[PDB]
Amino acid sequence: QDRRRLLGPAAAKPMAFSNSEQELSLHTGFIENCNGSALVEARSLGHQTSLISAVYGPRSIRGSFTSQGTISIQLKNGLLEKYNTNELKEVSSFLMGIFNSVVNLSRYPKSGIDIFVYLTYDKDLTNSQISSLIPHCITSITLALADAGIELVDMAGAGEANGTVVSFIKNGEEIVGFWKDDGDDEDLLECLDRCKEQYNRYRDLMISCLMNQ
Amino acid sequence: MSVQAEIGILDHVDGSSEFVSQDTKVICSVTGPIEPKARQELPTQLALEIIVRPAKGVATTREKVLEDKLRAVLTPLITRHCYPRQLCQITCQILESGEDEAEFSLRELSCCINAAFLALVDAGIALNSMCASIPIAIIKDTSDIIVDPTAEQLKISLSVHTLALEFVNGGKVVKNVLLLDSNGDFNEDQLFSLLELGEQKCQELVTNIRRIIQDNISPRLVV
Amino acid sequence: AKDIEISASESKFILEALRQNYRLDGRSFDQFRDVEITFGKEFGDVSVKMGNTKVHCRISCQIAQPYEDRPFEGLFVISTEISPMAGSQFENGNITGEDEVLCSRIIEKSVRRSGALDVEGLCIVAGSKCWAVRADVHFLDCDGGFIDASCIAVMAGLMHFKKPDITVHGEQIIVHPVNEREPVPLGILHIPICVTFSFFNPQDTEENIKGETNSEISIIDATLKEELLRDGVLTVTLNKNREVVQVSKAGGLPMDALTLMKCCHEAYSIIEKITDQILQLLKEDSEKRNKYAAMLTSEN
Amino acid sequence: ECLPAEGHDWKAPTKLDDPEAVSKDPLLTKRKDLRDKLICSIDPPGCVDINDALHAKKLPNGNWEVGVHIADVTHFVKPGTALDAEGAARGTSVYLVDKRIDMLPMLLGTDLCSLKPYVDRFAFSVIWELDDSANIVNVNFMKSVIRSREAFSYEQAQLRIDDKTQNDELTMGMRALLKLSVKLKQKRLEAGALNLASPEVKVHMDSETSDPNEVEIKKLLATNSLVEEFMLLANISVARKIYDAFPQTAM
Amino acid sequence: MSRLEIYSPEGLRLDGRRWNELRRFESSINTHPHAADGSSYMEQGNNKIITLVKGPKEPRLKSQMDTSKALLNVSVNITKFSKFERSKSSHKNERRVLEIQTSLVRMFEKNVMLNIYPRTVIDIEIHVLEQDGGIMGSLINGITLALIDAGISMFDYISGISVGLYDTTPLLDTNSLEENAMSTVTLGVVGKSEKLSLLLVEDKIPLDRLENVLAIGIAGAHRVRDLMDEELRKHAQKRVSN
RNA sequence: CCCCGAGAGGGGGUUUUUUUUUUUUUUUUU
Ligand SMILES: [Br-]
Ligand SMILES: [Br-]
Ligand SMILES: [Br-]
Ligand SMILES: [Br-]
Ligand SMILES: [Br-]
Ligand SMILES: [Mg+2]
Repeated sequence: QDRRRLLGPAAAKPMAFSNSEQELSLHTGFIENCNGSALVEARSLGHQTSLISAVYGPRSIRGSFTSQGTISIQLKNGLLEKYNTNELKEVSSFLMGIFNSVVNLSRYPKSGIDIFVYLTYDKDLTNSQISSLIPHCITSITLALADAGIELVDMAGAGEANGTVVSFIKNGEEIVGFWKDDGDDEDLLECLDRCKEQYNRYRDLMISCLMNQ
Repeated sequence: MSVQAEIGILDHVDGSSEFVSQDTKVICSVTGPIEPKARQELPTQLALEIIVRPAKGVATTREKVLEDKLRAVLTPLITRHCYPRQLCQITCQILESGEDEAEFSLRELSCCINAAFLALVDAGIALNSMCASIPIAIIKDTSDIIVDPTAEQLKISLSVHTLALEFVNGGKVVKNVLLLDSNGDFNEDQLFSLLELGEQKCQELVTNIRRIIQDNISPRLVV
Repeated sequence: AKDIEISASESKFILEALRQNYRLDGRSFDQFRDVEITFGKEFGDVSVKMGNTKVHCRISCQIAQPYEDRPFEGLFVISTEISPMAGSQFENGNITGEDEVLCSRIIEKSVRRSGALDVEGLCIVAGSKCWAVRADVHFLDCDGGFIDASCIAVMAGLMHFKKPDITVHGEQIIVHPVNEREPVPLGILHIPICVTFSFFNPQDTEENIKGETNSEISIIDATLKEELLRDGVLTVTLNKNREVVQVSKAGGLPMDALTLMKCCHEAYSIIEKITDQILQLLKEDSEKRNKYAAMLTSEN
Repeated sequence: ECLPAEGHDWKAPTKLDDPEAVSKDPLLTKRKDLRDKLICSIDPPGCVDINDALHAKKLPNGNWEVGVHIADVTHFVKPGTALDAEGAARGTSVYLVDKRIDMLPMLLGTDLCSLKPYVDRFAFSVIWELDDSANIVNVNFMKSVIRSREAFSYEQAQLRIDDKTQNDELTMGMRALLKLSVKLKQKRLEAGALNLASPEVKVHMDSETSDPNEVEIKKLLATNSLVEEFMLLANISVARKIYDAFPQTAM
Repeated sequence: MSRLEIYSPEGLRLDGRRWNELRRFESSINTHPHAADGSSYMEQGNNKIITLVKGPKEPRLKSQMDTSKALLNVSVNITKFSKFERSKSSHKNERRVLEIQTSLVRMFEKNVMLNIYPRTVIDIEIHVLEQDGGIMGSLINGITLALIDAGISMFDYISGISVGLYDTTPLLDTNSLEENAMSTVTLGVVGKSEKLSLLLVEDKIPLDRLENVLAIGIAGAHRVRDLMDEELRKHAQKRVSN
């Protein structure tokens, strides 16, 4: 099959089988390989998620010259739940826009800050699901950047409510990103309030993690 | 140990050779020292580009391991500090496995080591010393140690071994053991009995190689 | 990549020699290099040599399942990966370069597409199990003519190769080893042979586009030096049945149509001699293996 | 319309190097000349469509030269034409006591291609060199031009062989054919050849009245075994040659 | 074995054309002024081709720069909706496409005066919107027109044409149905000459028929040159008169 | 060679894909 991997025999076919509000866990700086890293685990109802973020930078960019730094974000599929490459790219773009509003790029001329988020373990226990993972990604990237020592304007956090994801800064006064799939009609005000509550809780736990730990 | 080799068979390469042991035939080529790619450049030493091509099909991860082990042998052999920021391309084209490639890569690796060494000699690249490699195997019932085993012997083996030693002083002094690749079930007593008999047959091989090298190269030189 | 530096003196000399009916190797403009074919111990092992040009081909096969679209046809692939062994001009694994893709496509259209191999006879059980024949070409030493050398290497290999005999019990495939019963040869519908022409413009471009009398020089089977100084290439493939298998003049120096036709007729005389040559070397190889089989049984 | 423009007055060129003849037929240079050979055809009484023709000479090295000559139909029927189309469609000509539905037009099958006696005819010849024990030493295939000495009948040929009054070069060759026929038939049966039988009756229609009145039986003469053995020999050698040349599409 | 009348006894083809008639040939110059220095929209039969010439301009990488000539690049985009049956995979890295791109470059390297544009790059982007036989010949005509529109110097026109061989009957300008039923020959003729820039035969052709097929193609390609030249002078007069 | 300066100074000459009307005796000459 592939000349770079061992994928086994081709006639083989994969095994198909027959028939509080949120619980968080935060850890930072456990990857010596990079500059900043974070572990974010969430458990709620019939879905738990364990994702790992890793920040590599600021490192060299050998092309032209830039007064500010350049951020790149890449999401990788984990072991269990898989997602479309397109969908992972879309979230990556959405995350790039968010942290280009938070990261003090002016302090890193001709430098690159490459942020990796590994969707290691995403279990679906219900015996576009990507929308519920987005706030946890932002939490991991924020923790990793702060752990790396990359300057941030403010602790960026987010929340999710009925397929709507919105990330806040400045005590929830302003918005650094808005995401909406499916959901209902004229439910904007309700989503903003519910997400700001999650944003506030996540921000408190993040600060608590960056300080005490 | 009735191997047969030829030197300087390729025209558009700085050095080449063709080593044959039983059914295992490998042709090797060496170009260097030459201009290296930027990603290959080493500020002080020589950069080695080592390529192994299989007898059947295209190069896979299997040959990637053959390249890696062959690198462990050739690297300390070459006086690399003589060629800073420079490149030496080393290509091995295995022409005939001489073994079940689906199970073993023993004879192909040893033949590649011997051929690469010969190609380096032909190319006139600074070497710290000489080298010889032999394949060894241990049979099931008899548990005898067979040097240079056949393909049929490998099928009924309990362990397979690749031994490559570094020789100096006219091929009499074992400077070091460049590579020992032991795979399968074996005990400590078997290991040293292997190393003792292996060193003997290796020393015999160097002597034979020294003969081949002088027989081919001397007509080129002047008296 | 790594370039071959050609001085103005060398460029002017080789071209001027052509203007005086001289080529460095001493051949003629219409002269094809002597092709030497050596068979190994195993079937499908063939070594082709044209002057300094050295290529080696190895034919192999393994049990596989046919595509859904073609349940009656077996699998057949041709590999021609270049390596720095043929020269440092070639990048290791460069399978997208202009010359590489062309060569890869010429061979494919000459052997695969042309149906030189009977892929229908590669089927063991329809839509389930079949043979997967593989032709691996190894470019050892390059002195031009890699296409012509490969086409001969592949064809000589396919005609020399023999696959293990198979008896079928429903879907249970009984693969007889060479020790039990003898192996079975492959089915060859026709024998395609490539002949490559190299074109040289002794004058300038203006006299090629608007010049009255044509003066472009064409030589058969160019060496490396002649190959690096040509202005156009033509690869024509024929067989003893007096038919054109494929023709490929992918751009290059504009050439007169009648001259290209002349090349096709000149190539036909070469492919005839080459085909008969291959057949003879195959017979003698068969006679050699049988004579040893008789001397092995008599001593047994 | 695919038939020659000459018609029934078609003729093989006297010289095989004649400028006009070579201009029309550039393949004529490959045509061998066996008009010096003593060719004869052994076929039933009312046979006008002759396919085969035989001859035999004794080479100076003691061996025999046997030549089986078959009608060169290919020279007249070309692929793509309507003549070839109808020829393939019919597949074979049917044989009845009443009539005879030909596969090819009368002008072609019962005149031009037909290896008639006393005339120059194109033919595809197969020549063997074999010993007295009918063992093939070598075999050559070649398109040629011949001239049949005489078109014998099976009864007429047998009488000419047996009478021992006629010892001309032709009859001496005919006996040589029969002698080699016995050898070839012997070896073949020893090799495991079958000898089935179904000699159907021949309706002897009353040639004095109209309706059929008599039913007799056809007798197998030694000349029938003569022709049969050499026809088989021709088919075998050709089969080996065409399969060696076209291993995948050999008829 | 074809059950359709590829060439009826009345000398008529499946589309109505006779043996020596070109398809509907409609050229179009300066179609994308804001996207390229030169552009052409080709309609040869049901074939629809957009051709863009971008340059001569600065190379994006100084590593790839020639101080003696311009760098000529050609990328052919055969869209997934070019045929009746939509192709699932892309053709961008297909070996067949790489050969086509390479072929086109090797054709115009000896026609476009690259020597008078040193240290520059000429990028040729092609989009095949619809395909119906003789796509190679249409690709050639599209590049020639677009290059001229860009004001890039060249020695002469290069006209492309395809000729099929149904048994013994030559068929000028083949469509998809005819190409599936017979072997075809693609020609690339320079100007009004007999010189071929491109000779492409991918299927079996008798050696005796090849010369006659070439003769038909060259004659047909000359007509393509005239149509290209005609439409170009027409556009020239409409622009120079303002 | 080209640009610059009242005084032979300086700057440059570019880096795998449009392929499927299915039926009951050997051999030879007809
Ligand atoms: Br695997
Ligand atoms: Br099939
Ligand atoms: Br040379
Ligand atoms: Br009639
Ligand atoms: Br007569
Ligand atoms: Mg007869």
